[PDB]
Amino acid sequence: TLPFLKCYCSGHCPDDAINNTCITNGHCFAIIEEDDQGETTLASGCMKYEGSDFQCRDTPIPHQRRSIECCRTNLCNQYLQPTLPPVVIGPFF
Amino acid sequence: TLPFLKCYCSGHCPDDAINNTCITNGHCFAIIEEDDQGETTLASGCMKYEGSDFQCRDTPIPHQRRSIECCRTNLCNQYLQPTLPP
Amino acid sequence: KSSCKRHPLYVDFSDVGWNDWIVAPPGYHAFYCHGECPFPLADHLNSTNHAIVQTLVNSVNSKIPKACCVPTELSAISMLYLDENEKVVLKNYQDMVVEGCGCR
Amino acid sequence: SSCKRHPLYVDFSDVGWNDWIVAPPGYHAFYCHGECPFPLADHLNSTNHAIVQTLVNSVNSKIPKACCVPTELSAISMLYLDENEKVVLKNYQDMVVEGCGCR
Repeated sequence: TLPFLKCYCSGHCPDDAINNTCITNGHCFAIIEEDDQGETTLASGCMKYEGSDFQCRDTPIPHQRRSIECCRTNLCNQYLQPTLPPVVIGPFF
Repeated sequence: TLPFLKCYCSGHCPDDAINNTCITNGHCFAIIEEDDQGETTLASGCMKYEGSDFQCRDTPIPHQRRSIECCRTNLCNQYLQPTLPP
Repeated sequence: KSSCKRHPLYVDFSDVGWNDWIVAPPGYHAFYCHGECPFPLADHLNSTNHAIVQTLVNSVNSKIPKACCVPTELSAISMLYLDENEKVVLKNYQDMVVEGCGCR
Repeated sequence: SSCKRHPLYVDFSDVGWNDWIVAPPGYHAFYCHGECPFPLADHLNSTNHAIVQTLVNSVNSKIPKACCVPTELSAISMLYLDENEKVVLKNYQDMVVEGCGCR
């Protein structure tokens, strides 16, 4: 199905993106994450509809802390303000 | 087109090789190549017909000396023994 | 250094924490592809003209990467998952399982 | 950086195919390279499998990330000499990278 959705992008822009927007048939997203140095960063873009359940949902405990949020109305990812998961204490998980 | 040719293999065998043989619609091959410590190894197997001309023809000066040879008769690459470029 | 082939991978939905939105199945064999794409590329690696050409360029010019071991044939699996509305639906998910690999 | 297509011109003299291929002298092949991060954006054309494998990698790094490879290719014609030394015209599939994705 044809892309009907316009999103902001940042960090995950396609190489032909105009003004930091992209189009899609799935969802707009925003993600907050630590890099491998432990510095926090913010990105956004477009996510195709196939496989979006897996990506918008995510796993709760990847190597690096992150939180991705998704929406489906034009440019909606400008209102997404995701939050780093709380930190776990203890020498285990 | 279907595989119709049977070749010997070594180093480049498929996991399901039968007594170290493979089948193909292209060519049997054998290659000799020298590492950077000067030592040499021999390998052989099956090359699919599509793209085979790029592979069977012998480029000059790779990052190393190697010589590859190809043939199209049954187990023919048992007879091949390439020699390094002078 | 071992060559491009398929490898076992079982994805357990409870272990990745998707057991709250996927009612069935509990997990599946997804497999994965990994391994070297050497020169020459042997018959069973199902290369493309391009991957073959680029394996040659690689060895003159190492700044050009080698071709990559990826899935060349995938198949589907059905799942039972949740609705926004709290309602289980059933959908066939394409390209979920690796059936074959190749250097591309 | 992330998966995308890059320029790559293959000159047939540089590979020494200069004496079996009569034309062209070379061509733009392009190539694919770059990261397949989480999440995979729309323009990376990923499969469900690769989306799933990305997520597993983030949890178990013994499992590779997806790989940036050509997801669309096109053909080119070449004139060339054969075994029987015949100067034949042949069209060659999958020669040029039209687009890249994470698979």
